[PDB]
Amino acid sequence: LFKLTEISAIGYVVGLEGERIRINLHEGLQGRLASHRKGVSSVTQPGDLIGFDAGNILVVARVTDMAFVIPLRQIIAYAIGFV
Amino acid sequence: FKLTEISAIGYVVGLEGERIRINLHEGLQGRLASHRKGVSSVTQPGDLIGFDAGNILVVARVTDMAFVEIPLRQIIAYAIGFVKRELNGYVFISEDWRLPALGSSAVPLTSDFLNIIYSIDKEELPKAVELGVDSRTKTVKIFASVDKLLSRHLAVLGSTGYGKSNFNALLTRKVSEKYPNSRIV
Amino acid sequence: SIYQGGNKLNEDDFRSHVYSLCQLDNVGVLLGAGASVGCGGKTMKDVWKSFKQNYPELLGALIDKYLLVSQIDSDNNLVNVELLIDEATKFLSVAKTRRCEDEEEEFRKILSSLYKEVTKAALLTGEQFREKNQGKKDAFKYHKELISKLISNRQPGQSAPAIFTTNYDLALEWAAEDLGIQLFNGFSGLHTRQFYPQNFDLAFRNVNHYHAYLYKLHGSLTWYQNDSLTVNEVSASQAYDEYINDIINKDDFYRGQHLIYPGANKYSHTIGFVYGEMFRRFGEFISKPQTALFINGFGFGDYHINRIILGALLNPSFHVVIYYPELKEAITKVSKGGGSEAEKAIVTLKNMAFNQVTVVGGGSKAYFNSFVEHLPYPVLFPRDNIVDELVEAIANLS
Amino acid sequence: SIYQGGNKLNEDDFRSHVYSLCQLDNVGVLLGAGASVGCGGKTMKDVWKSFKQNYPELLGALIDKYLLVSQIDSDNNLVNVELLIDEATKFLSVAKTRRCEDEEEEFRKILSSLYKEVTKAALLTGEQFREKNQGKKDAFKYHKELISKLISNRQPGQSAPAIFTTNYDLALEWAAEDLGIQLFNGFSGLHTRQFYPQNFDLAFRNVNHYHAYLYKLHGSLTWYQNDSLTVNEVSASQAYDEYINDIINKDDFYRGQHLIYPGANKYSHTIGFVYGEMFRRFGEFISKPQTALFINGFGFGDYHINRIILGALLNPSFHVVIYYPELKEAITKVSKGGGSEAEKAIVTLKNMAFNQVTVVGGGSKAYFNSFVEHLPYPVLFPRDNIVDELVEAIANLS
Ligand SMILES: Nc1ncnc2c1ncn2[C@@H]1O[C@H](COP(=O)(O)OP(=O)(O)OC[C@H]2O[C@H](O)[C@H](O)[C@@H]2O)[C@@H](O)[C@H]1O
Ligand SMILES: Nc1ncnc2c1ncn2[C@@H]1O[C@H](COP(=O)(O)OP(=O)(O)OC[C@H]2O[C@H](O)[C@H](O)[C@@H]2O)[C@@H](O)[C@H]1O
Ligand SMILES: Nc1ncnc2c1ncn2[C@@H]1O[C@H](COP(=O)(O)OP(=O)(O)OP(O)(O)=S)[C@@H](O)[C@H]1O
Repeated sequence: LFKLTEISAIGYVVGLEGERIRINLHEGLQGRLASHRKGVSSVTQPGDLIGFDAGNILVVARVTDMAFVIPLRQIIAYAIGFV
Repeated sequence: FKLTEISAIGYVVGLEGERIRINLHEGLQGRLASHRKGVSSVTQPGDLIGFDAGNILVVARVTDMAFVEIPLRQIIAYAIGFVKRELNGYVFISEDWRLPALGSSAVPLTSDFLNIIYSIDKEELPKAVELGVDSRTKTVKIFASVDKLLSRHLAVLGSTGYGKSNFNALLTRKVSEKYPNSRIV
Repeated sequence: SIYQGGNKLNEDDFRSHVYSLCQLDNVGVLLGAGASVGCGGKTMKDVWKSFKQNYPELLGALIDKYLLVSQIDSDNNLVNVELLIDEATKFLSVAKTRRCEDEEEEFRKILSSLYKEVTKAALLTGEQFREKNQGKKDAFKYHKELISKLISNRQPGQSAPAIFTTNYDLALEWAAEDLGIQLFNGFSGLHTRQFYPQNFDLAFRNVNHYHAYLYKLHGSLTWYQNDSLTVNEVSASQAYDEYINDIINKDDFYRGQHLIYPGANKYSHTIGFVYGEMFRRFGEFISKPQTALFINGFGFGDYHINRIILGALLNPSFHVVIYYPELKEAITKVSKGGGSEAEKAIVTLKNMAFNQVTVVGGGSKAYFNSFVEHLPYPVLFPRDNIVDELVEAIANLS
Repeated sequence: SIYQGGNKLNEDDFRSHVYSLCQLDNVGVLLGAGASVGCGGKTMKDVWKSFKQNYPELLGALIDKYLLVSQIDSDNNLVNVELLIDEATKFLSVAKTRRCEDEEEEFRKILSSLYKEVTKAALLTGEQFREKNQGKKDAFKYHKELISKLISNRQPGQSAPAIFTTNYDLALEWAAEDLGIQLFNGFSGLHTRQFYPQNFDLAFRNVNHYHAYLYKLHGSLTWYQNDSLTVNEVSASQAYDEYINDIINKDDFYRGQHLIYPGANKYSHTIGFVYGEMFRRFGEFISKPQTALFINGFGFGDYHINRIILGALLNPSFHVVIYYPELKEAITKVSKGGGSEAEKAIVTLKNMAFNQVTVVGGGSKAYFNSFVEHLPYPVLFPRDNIVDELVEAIANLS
């Protein structure tokens, strides 16, 4: 019954090229939707904010692109700050 | 039992900034469609299409066409608004930050949605005036409100021999035929 | 009114929470008896009133001689009937076995009186029960929208909807036959139906087809046992003749270990097998990730459902919505250290700091018709009857 | 009072070193007997400072007759209690062998009185040692945080933490059975539990952050040898009933080759095999690249662990952190021709041109409950109790 967190994930990092970040998504609607103790939250289109764990900080980023490569889906983002 | 009475022509395969990328189906499914109101097509870089999103309908304008390299054809578009219901009808709102999701299906537009994209409010309908018809399709009539149009100043511009004196007589006579207590000089 | 998280909420944010909940992996609805009052049904208070108004001479034995009922609950009309019928089946089973010829007759005319009253209320149409196309009428107009809106708001690749209910009437099947949708209920065949508990795991696909699942928890008006090992299903015209007519009309007519409504003969090992495989599936469904549940018509007087709901709320991805018309008239009884267990249970929920819970309690605004109007249609759905105007000319041709 | 590289530091520049240390490939922890005085335990002075008081008639034989302890040490309370028990256990076997009937009954009393002061102190509770759910209490509150932080600060692909200790008590198992964590310790089975020394090479995985490792260098209260030749583990309730309620409340010691604490019977080829395999793993974890080790609770009065640590600074990728709350007095005493071996040992490395070493003092600033708070929680970790208000609402449904 030990759990490391309560909000679930959307994908995993696979590349850094300078300022860019590259993300591979999970299969299904588990890569778009989510649900938690507070409500429902989504990530759909360019112009949206996303977050990454880094231990003692949370990195914040903005989406720019999205596309196919069922098939696989990718994302591109840039960094804004941290909490 | 049916979910729709209008078929699709393609599906979204990309989102790169403000652009949209669409792959079409093979055959005349990609160019034509028949429904209870007539026949509709999407064939060159000036047309309007729409995307289904459940609660709203996104409206977009075409910009390009090509074969990628039977072969496969692509399309590219931009967004100009969305449609929705109000009480038992619909309404058009112009704002360009929304986009459709991957995998969503593309569908053409009909003379029931064009007549909502090119219409005026209900508050102004009993004070309207007819001017003409749309050029590309010619299934939709154009109305304008006397208040908005004339409470302020108006400008008419044009070269010689192209139809500029018919417009002013049309307008000035249709104002009188509807409001016979007017004053025109 | 509307409370979420112990804090009030407004209509246009409620109508957008609903539309975000109707788009998750798993979606379901649990209905009760109030939901069939606009179609011709009634609640349990109205049943107990009629019983105690028409058979006042058996209302003494049950209380002062066998102790099956209590006087305070009889007076305040708070009795459970599907729980009083099983004990009276047990008594008769014991008396038959030990050969008490005098006590076997009294429990044979108590059950007839109970069954007549509880069966008359569930026909919804009277002598037109044994007829065809009974979902074309007007009373079944809001039962169609529910199904249409639950199907239309899915996407390709997603699961299909589930409808649990405690009624034993025939109002959700009539309405789907007039709409062209297949319901899975666990039965197969035409000339001999019988229960296969492993076709709740099937589906359809096309080659060159819309369905849903239905779980009845207390039985149905068309199920019966005849041999030693099998329950059978049957149509309404075929049941009216066999057994549903003599029950209404004749005076004393009772066959034991034959009928499968409502939660009656669970002491056998072929009938309880039907009641258990529904609660098992309810439990399984209410324990998956990304799950949403709507409740309507249910009065919250079942201890075995209370705790399922309470304990499925430890998982962060389960959301529930509740409709209760009498919330105000009950918040007071328990501030004054009174009230019944249902009132206490519902106020315990209303007064907790969880955003996975929502209660709607504004009287006639917490009814079945308003629930169905809080749900959305899509823009492209064809919503008008263009075809009936064309189906009359084909008839006129003659 | 924080010395790195021979010179001083400040709080922030050290709290930023800790965080960078916990992110290395291999991470470990070594604990001692001073870590369990905040839960009901006792250090090793207080044990002799009470044996002396309660049994003086035996304190003369050990000094004037058999020469097992010295006068100045006994007066300054600086005796090692494990080696005394080992030697007294080895004195009895010779007599039992060559049939001396006086020296055989003279040592049973000594051993019965020695095995009665360390047991009574390793019971952290008392008569609630045999009961269930003991890690739910308040004394075991920082032991939980230690494990939580050691587990939640790792990444996928990185190995799992290790834990070494010198206690023979049950404070980290009680405190892990509650969180829901599994500890490997070498034993397997339930009805016949046995020591297999390869279970330290295993790990879990799912098929649809679960485990850690524990090494006990001096044994435990639940380990024993039967009339067979094999070691067996049992639970606390079973041990209380077999061989722990007689030790205290009686005078019985005739099973002289039976117990496996606190490091006594190392002359049997079957009981030493289990002690060796723990040091053989310490000295193999402490010899890897990119390793970090935190020490706490341990007085450096052991020759072999020091001879093992000192020889690991010769690799440039091993780092140490030490907590010693009596550092001022030691510097004082060894400034002018004095001090014991422990103080000399720690002061020896307190003065070094080695950035691998870091020493911490300040009395109550070097204690266990401050060691813990120096460790970081992640930023996305659940802390607010948001599930406990809901487990009593399910109990109110009596
Ligand atoms: N038109 C209406 N629309 C919606 N709700 C209504 C309406 N009229 C009344 N109600 C509400 O409908 C509710 C009627 O509650 P009851 O019929 O007693 O309960 P049940 O149907 O679950 O009885 C079966 C259970 O009885 C055993 O306990 C077993 O556990 C069974 O599960 C009231 O709250 C009304 O406010
Ligand atoms: N609350 C506290 N928190 C942290 N440390 C404390 C606390 N209280 C005291 N201390 C420190 O805890 C220390 C207590 O040291 P001792 O218990 O004698 O030594 P050991 O536990 O290694 O004994 C086992 C050894 O005995 C055999 O020789 C074997 O070699 C074993 O290794 C003091 O330095 C205190 O400053
Ligand atoms: N909808 C129309 N379709 C085709 N021809 C049109 C239409 N409307 C007007 N015309 C023709 O346009 C011709 C010339 O328009 P004019 O009235 O001469 O415009 P104009 O020359 O700009 O006006 P001025 O400045 O007074 S000469 C007329 O002969 C009309 O028949």
